[PDB]
Amino acid sequence: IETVPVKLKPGMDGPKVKQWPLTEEKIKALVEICTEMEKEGKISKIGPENPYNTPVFAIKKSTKWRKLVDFRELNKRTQDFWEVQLGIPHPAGLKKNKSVTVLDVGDAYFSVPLDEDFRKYTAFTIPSINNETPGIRYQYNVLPQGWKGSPAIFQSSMTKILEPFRKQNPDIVIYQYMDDLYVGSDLEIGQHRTKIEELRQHLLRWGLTGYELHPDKWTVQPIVLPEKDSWTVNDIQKLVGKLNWASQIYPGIKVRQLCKLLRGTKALTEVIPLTEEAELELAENREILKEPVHGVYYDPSKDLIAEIQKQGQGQWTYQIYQEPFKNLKTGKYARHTNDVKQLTEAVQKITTESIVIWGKTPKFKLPIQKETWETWWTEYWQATWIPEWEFVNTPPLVKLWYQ
Amino acid sequence: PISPIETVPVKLKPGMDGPKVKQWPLTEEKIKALVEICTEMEKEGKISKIGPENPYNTPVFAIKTKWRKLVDFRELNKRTQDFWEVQLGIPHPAGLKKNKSVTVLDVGDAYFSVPLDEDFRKYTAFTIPSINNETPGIRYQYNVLPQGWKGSPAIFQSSMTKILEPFRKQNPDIVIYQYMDDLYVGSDLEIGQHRTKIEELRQHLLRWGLTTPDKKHQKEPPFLWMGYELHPDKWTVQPIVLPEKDSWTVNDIQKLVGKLNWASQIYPGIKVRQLCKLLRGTKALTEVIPLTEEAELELAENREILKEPVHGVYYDPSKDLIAEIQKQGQGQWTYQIYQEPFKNLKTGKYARMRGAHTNDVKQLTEAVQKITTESIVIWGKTPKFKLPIQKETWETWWTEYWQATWIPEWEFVNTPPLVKLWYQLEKEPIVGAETFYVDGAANRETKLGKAGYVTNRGRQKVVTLTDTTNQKTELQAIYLALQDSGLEVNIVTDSQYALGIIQAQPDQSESELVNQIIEQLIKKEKVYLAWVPAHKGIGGNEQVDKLVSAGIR
Ligand SMILES: Cc1ccn(Cc2[nH]nc3ncccc23)c(=O)c1Oc1cc(Cl)cc(C#N)c1
Repeated sequence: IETVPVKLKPGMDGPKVKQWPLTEEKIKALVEICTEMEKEGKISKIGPENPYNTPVFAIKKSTKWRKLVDFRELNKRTQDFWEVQLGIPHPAGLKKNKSVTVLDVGDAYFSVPLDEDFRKYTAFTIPSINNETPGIRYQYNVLPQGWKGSPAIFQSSMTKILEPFRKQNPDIVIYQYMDDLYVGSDLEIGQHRTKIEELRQHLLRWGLTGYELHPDKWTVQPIVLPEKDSWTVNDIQKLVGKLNWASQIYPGIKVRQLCKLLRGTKALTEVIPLTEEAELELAENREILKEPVHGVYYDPSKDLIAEIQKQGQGQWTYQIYQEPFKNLKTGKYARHTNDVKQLTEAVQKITTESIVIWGKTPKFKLPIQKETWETWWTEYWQATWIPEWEFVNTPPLVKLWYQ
Repeated sequence: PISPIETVPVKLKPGMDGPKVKQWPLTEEKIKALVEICTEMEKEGKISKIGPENPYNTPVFAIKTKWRKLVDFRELNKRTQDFWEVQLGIPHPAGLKKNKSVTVLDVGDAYFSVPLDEDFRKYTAFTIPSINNETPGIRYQYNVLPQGWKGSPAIFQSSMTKILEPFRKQNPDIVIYQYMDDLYVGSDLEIGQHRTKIEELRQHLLRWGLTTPDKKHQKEPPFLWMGYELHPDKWTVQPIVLPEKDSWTVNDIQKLVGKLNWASQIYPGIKVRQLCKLLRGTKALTEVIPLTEEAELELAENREILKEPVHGVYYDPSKDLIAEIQKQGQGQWTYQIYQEPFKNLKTGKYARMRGAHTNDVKQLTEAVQKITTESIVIWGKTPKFKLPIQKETWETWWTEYWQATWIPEWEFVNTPPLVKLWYQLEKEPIVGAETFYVDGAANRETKLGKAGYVTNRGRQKVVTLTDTTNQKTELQAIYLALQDSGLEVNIVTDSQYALGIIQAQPDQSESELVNQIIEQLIKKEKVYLAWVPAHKGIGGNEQVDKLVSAGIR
């Protein structure tokens, strides 16, 4: 099979990312996996003349250990190839479907050889305990799982594999994002589940051997205003602040009447009777809050940002935007689950939604300690992709403004 | 011997050519020494004579009783490609399993025992100049890995890996530690089967041009390796001698700290905070630093720890690791790792400052992360923790904190001082407590400011400050209200900065203003802190704003 030449972006070159320490069990799982891939010719041992490195981890999903290569740096360094040169158009219909099934299709890539002059950039190391031995180093001879260039090259083969199925089912949306297929329909749940089984058989004939979303049922988490009888000084202070903030993002928010009620140096606990003008503006603000943001639109040339807040008792809120308050989507996540397990689950849910909606993973702003997250994320991770992340300190007031 | 192993294909950096650096005319005595060295090396196969068609050159030098040849590979090293970073981490003794028999095999003339890619040999060209540089020089190039060259450590290690591979596949119950040009071989076999398996190893290595010491030349325990002592059933750091001196210079304290830091991996309780504090202040090496009372006390406690020797035990993979942490004092933490009660594998300390304002609960979790990581490196597994924190203290903190926080498997251990939260903030406003509306304002030009409050019960105050910031004035305002209030307080601020600091329950700060605030918060019975936006005509906020703005803004 003839390889497609991968032309790395000018100036900068390959990734030189450190391998993070791995537990004994994960190391062993990786050595067994890699021995096999080496025998099957998928990967081959490398010399020290290869200065490149990308991290490797071991996840589950399953009782089976699976290898996960972090190609985040390689992907950034090949952006011209997979996004502009080659490029998978994202269907706007996918988010409108009653059902979206997610299919792991990454096993396809190993039947397609990688350009001989690009293999060096796919280098990774299996580390050892207490640095007994230098790490086991390998590079790929086939399209690697996790590299954005893989579905880009495999596009043509994927189109052929899918042509009959698509022709027979013209109202089924099939989208390929990295190692997965997103299959959407407006069929009855039983019929949808039947059509995906049919598609698996088509996949099965080429080699390639689910996860069920409901996008039409995806609703916003509006900024909620308290619905109460007796309003305290604190309560309205809390309201004006919540409302003063929403007025930056939402067009048409009014506060003058509510603000007007707070006159003089009063005690926080003092119950102050409401006016039937202030009651009208909160009713109008409520009405704006339940609706989408006016004037906020997706720009394909700009990165997506996701911010998460720990709300306590297994609940988490999140927002997706490109401009710091001009937010495209806001939602929530609910849970023996611990904080890292919960945050891992939430980052993955938000990411699947971003893929469905925009065809782009967001850049996360995680309210955790880098090191905690670095040691722990792999224990609960189950996706075949990894999004980008930053470590932040949730501003105290952002949390309460979102429930 | 020069290994018959396959060569590593070395390349120069993209868009770069080899070095072409002129040889400087040397003394007759230097030229003579180089000629002797080089002819010997040439007979050995290490270097070969070249024609004058090769245009590359690296300078040579002879230093002195014997003469050593020194090749300056600075230019070639700048043109040679980047290599894979050798081994990122070194073996820790505590991660070593206790083996029945262990032998150390150093490889003799390591670099010289491994060939250099034929296509790269041209770039190692050097010239022995003729007397007064009249006649053309004697030109040579390397056939083996040259000392001082960029690729040598990587290419050697990689060749040694390739060679050991078949032996590793057929002898899985034999540990081989690969460190630099040494091999550390351990087995759980009786003397005889190990002395045999080592000869088989020594022999397998000879088939590959690699020479190692024989039984009479092989080192005997205890091994003095990398500042450690490796004994048959224990390990320790080599002798630490704390210098006694009248006057301590910057260099003396620097060396002391290093020695103590090194000793900290086995000797529990080592403290270095007061010694470190002396080092901040740009003073010169030779400059004498008088010790503080506290540094003297810290040194004394350390001399006591070091008095009698301590050792660490090796690793048993069939057993779990227990890690115990103790609060040593301010910002200082000490830990011990063991499998069998009080027979430590290793010890250590944590004494960091993550931010400007923190608490013991945050510090404890930071030390648990540091220990966890360290365990993965050394043993490939996390330890079980024994922490001086009550489960109730932990769940109260985790539950109410904004950050995702997590300690893996733990148990409380009643080892004082215990970890606690020194104060708690109210969730709802207090009935029958005075409501202080606090504000601060600082003129950015004059650097002057005012801080004050207006209460719901008619009170008022305003203090002038001279070398301030808005952040400092807003914190002063909080302090003011905490000082002039009762034992129950409702405080309303427009500063998210201040709100943020206080909501985090700090018990220690770099800021004295924050430590003064903490002292007040602990004293108090109930405190409720609320926030309002600034400059919007909100209640008592507009009133403090005008009060503090007078003259300021
Ligand atoms: C391969 C090996 C295994 C266990 N022990 C720990 C041990 N088990 N049994 C022993 N018997 C005698 C002495 C130590 C012993 C060792 O020391 C050892 O050799 C080394 C490892 C390192 Cl990092 C540096 C040096 C060096 N130089 C030697």
